[PDB]
Amino acid sequence: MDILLVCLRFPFFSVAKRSYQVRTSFLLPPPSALKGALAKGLILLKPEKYASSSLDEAALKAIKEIESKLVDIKAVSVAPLSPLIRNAFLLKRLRNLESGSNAEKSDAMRREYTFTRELLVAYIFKNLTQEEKNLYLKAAMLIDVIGDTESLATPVWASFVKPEDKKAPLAFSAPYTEIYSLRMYIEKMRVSPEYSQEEIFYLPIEERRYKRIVYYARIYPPEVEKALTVDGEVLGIWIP
RNA sequence: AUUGAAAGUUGUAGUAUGCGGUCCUUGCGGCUGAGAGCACUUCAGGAGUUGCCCGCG
Repeated sequence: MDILLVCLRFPFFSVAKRSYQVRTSFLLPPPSALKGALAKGLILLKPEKYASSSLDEAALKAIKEIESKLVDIKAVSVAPLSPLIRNAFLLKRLRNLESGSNAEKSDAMRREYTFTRELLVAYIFKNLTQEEKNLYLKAAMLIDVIGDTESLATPVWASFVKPEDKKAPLAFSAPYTEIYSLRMYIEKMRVSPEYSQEEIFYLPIEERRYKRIVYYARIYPPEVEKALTVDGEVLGIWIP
């Protein structure tokens, strides 16, 4: 029973919903992007068998393997320790994917990014063997980008720390299943990547307007049976 | 290699042109550092003294 925990320090992340013109950025990074990150890491480290002729097929099979290793499909969780704010940028973003209008068209479009000092993400695994545990620890880092390419991400620390069955208020994100069982946020973040499913997610951020933008901070949901300790601070977490 | 992948919010643009801090103006006129005033009053270069001493055109 092991859980990877890696903290990423990034300027922005621009992963967004299904939307036109504006790509409505997620309030917190989705499980699908988090799974794809270590899928890319593992296919980069060992292309001996995880890399196939089709890049899409190789990524999809890596995702299948990593989700088979996950205790549940809704496993990865994030910690919004730093404040979450949103800003809007006008980007050239030529929209030539439309059927027609040649290729010399320039539609000035507009997008928004999410600013946050840093985040922590958890990868819960079951009884992974050391011969692959070292490889997965190596793949924990090398997560250079999350979502949009311009949204660089830098993992500074990554480690394997056991929950030890501590008691603390919930801090990590969790699906909206036990929170209903016991300022409440409801979202949908596309659990698995879509390739040629969606479940109600509780979002652990609340509003505190001290400045112009209200941004978000800890809502401190109730106490949970499982918790994780990092640098002297204990944070709640739920697993199936 | 994350609904991500391809992508300039891009190229060209003088706050610029003529516009006296300008023309007249006494720091000007009158004005005793002047009047009174002993370097004065007392005073010996003074008292002693053999050109000295010998001499046949």
